[PDB]
Amino acid sequence: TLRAAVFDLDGVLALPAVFGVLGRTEEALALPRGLLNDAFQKGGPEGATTRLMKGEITLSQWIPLMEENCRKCSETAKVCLPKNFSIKEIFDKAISARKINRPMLQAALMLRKKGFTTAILTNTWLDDRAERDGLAQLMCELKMHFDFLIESCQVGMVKPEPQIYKFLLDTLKASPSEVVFLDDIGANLKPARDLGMVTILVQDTDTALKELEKVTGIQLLNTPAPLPTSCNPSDMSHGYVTVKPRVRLHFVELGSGPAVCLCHGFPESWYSWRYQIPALAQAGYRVLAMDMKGYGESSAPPEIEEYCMEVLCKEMVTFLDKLGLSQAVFIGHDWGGMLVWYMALFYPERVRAVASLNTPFIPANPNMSPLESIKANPVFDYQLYFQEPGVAEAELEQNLSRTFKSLFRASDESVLSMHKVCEAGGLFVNSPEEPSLSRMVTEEEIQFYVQQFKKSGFRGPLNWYRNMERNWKWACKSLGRKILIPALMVTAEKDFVLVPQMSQHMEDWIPHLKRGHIEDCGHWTQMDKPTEVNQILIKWLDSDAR
Amino acid sequence: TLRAAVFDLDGVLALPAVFGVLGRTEEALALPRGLLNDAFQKGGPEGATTRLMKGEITLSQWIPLMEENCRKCSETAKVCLPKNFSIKEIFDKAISARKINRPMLQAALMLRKKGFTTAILTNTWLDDRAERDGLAQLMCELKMHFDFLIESCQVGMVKPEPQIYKFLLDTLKASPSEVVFLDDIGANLKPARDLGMVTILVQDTDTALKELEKVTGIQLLNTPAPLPTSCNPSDMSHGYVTVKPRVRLHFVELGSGPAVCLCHGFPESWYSWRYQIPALAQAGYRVLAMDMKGYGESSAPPEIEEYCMEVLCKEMVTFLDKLGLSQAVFIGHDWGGMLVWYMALFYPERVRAVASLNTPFIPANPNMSPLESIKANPVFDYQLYFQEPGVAEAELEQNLSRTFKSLFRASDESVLSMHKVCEAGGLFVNSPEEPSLSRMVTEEEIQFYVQQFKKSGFRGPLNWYRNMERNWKWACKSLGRKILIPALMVTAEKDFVLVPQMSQHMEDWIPHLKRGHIEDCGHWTQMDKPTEVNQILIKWLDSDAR
Ligand SMILES: Cc1ccc2c(c1)SCC(=O)N2
Ligand SMILES: Cc1ccc2c(c1)SCC(=O)N2
Repeated sequence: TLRAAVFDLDGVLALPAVFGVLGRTEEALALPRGLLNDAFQKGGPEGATTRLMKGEITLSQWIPLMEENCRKCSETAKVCLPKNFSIKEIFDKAISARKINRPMLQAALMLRKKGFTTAILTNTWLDDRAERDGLAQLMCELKMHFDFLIESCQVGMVKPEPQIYKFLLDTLKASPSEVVFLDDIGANLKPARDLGMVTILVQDTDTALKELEKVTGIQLLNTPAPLPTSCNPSDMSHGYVTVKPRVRLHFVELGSGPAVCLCHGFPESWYSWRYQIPALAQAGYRVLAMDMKGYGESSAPPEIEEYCMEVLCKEMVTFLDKLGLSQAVFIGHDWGGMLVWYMALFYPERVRAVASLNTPFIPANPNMSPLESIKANPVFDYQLYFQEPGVAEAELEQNLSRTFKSLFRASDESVLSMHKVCEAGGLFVNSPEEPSLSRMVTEEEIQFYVQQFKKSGFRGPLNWYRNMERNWKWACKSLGRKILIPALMVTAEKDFVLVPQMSQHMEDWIPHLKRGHIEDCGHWTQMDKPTEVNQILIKWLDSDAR
Repeated sequence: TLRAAVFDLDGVLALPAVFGVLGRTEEALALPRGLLNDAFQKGGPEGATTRLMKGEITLSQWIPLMEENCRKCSETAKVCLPKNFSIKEIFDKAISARKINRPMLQAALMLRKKGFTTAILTNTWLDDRAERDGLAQLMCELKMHFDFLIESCQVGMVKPEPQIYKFLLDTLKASPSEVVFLDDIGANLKPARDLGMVTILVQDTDTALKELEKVTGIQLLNTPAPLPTSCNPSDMSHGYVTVKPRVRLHFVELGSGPAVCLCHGFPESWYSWRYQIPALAQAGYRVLAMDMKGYGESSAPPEIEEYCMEVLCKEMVTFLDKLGLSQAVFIGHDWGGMLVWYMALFYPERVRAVASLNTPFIPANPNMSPLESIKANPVFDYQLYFQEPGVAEAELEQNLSRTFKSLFRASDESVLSMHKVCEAGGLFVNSPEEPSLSRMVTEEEIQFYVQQFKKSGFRGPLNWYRNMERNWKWACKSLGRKILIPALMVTAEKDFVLVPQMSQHMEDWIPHLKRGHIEDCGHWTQMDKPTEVNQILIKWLDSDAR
């Protein structure tokens, strides 16, 4: 019975194969068929290419050796190589054109999700070319999805030498009959078969995956669309910045490029952005996913006034100062979305661009008390229930697992009616003791939130709602301003509190506002519709924040 | 007696003043004298500029109001504004041309170093222009050097209104006679004087500083060249990455731009790069200053083999993987310098560029044992003393303050002769019990190293020297390679162990090697000659790593 799957890189996990560009070049330049492929393999196990593949020499040292082999091959074939013939140019173009074979990667992801140990076994080189970063990026993206990456140039062994196969088996800690081995080179497949491994000769991906699903008994072809890559908290880089004597802010950091600061809502975590963090980093951004003040590993002082927007915004500016960032793009959801609009209004020089999920920008009404304003909308009743210190803390902290399971539900699963909460005497008074698990979350993800909230509970988080008057007075100072930096508003069709229509007048304050809209999406945008959030945010970042 | 100094931004800490470009524009366009300056101040306290300076409106909203004022002023003066007249272009150019007034900043730094509370008090605006990042960067650099930054647009008060002066005094927690106030606008200086503050009208910097040093009694002009900005550990962003189950790596992070990974030597810390971190970040780089394995907040497993180059390099690759970085420029010193050459040889695709301070690249000799090789050079005797587990730990851990004070000394201060250490029976056997403090370090900096080493001591650090055979076998695999990625070798004239001549054959292995050389510099390069290290590294990064 199979428990391990091994994939080659060239022509398997990455296409078009770098091999076959030698063939493609021969055709375009009308060179004798196989001339370049022959110069490539010249000298066989003692040749320059084997030395390269074993890590004896680097790719830049190999280039002139390949050029000498091409000359010797053309001389024997009694032909001439063109005037501007360059091995470097040919290989630069082939490497740059080779991209991840997405359905092969998805199949490897599914097998690993089912308990398989997965590995990449590849004949590759030490890349010291000026354009090596492209291949470094491809390898980084691919490797994270596998248990092991075995590279010929690092192990000093090459396929089809029998030793690399014994080395593979030793690293997998598996007997050969327990292994599926996928390769596009028949000669490299032979020693694995000889050892008793299941082998698949990959020509076209679909046929290879049909063979792969038949032998494993796992559906790999025609599957439902997978969710984006999530985060394993223990595999993240965790950052900590003291913004003032008693306040430290924690964040998770991934990627390179323009800084993108993600600001969660209530009662959430940096982890609410788990589906966005890998996607935004892969899109070419340096992601900083915060634990907002009062949450997770960030400090949670008890005083109400520590959570007014003016103080929270000043602390986020200090956070940027201490990290040495002149700007960040700020993306927020729920309370985080309110904070990001205030960052845009009060600190535009520090905000590269601003985006909000669900939370609209509604200017303060200077002729009405914020308390009156909340009372005017029945769906805001939960905010009145949150006012009295201790009442909501008691209900939310009583049973953490029940709190998160009752809250984190898709539009067609909810049991919480945020209107008439005060009258009912609680958020969960008509909710079960043991809620069913929403299709949006796993038991493990719920337990992560439970563990995070065991540190500080709900006082700090609820305090975000307890500064209405203070926030109103501060917001009134901005009533003559417009938001003129790049801005995105993302509405969720089925958020029954932060309804899309509440955003209808935003263009009066943000004339250049761009929009996104997610159908069949509830309040928990990031986890409800992660694929669609990622598509909207990446498209907007690439056009407006780059 | 004075205890606080307050500086204006425009025309004081930053030059040329944005004011006076209105005058400069009038002259270049042959407009009536003062036309632009009049449109700028139109309506006085009720005018558009005061509204801008109080934060009522943003700079982008103010631009067309200034354009309307210019039209009204030209109409009254019976003149016409040119065809391509643009307030936006004029202000973009003026803001971009304004740079920090370095001697004014140095004077503020010296006063603060002497116990003064320093502040910037400025009439400024909320900048939402597409090019706002330039001013955001300038403000970030300046603000870090002061106790307070008071901006008119954030406080809703403007100079010369008497309220902003009372607000200044309240924030300084000082009586007016205790305050020096420097401004380039005489009208803005008047309320401070009226309150009893010492005031200086800044026209040219030299005269202003003569006035400033006369009134404070502190030398500010003609001073010795200051050291670069250092790091306060508690003000840094601290990052933590688990690279394998029992190993976490700690780093300090500052700046945006290409990742630059700094790798310290023995027995050091991320803090040994304290003078480089702010300078490299200000130069446009994202600095990652490591605590190498075995040090500070990084894990220190006891096993010797956890510290061989192959494992240390694999862990640094995993560190990059977990942070989502396809590459970093690697800069190392002493053992860190040896590691960075090995990163360049084994993982060129992950190394953007490589630089070493003091440590030369010497290929492994496959015909001589590494033990024999160390024995051949008398200055390497300390490495033999470090071999026996427990001997050097006992001597180095006996008195931490004595260890760091004996080690960290300039070339003209040393008491340690690294030849005949085994014979003498120790590194400090002819060193005092209470060494004098080197001119390179403060007591506080020594105590930081003492506190860091209290966690794990010297086992992990000494283990870096205990893998000679393992490192030799691994290095022999790279004997057919050349380092062909961008590389810099920095020699220190007076390092008597890592002598400059030991680097003489490096071009045979690194043909495109660039060099730097520091005269009158001992082993502790970064702290011995920080200004010169910063100049060499920034020049090289900007030409070879950008
Ligand atoms: C805290 C919170 C705020 C708004 C919400 C929810 C929860 S779920 C129900 C919903 O649609 N909106
Ligand atoms: C650990 C260490 C290595 C080399 C050194 C020193 C210290 S100080 C004396 C010197 O010049 N070289």
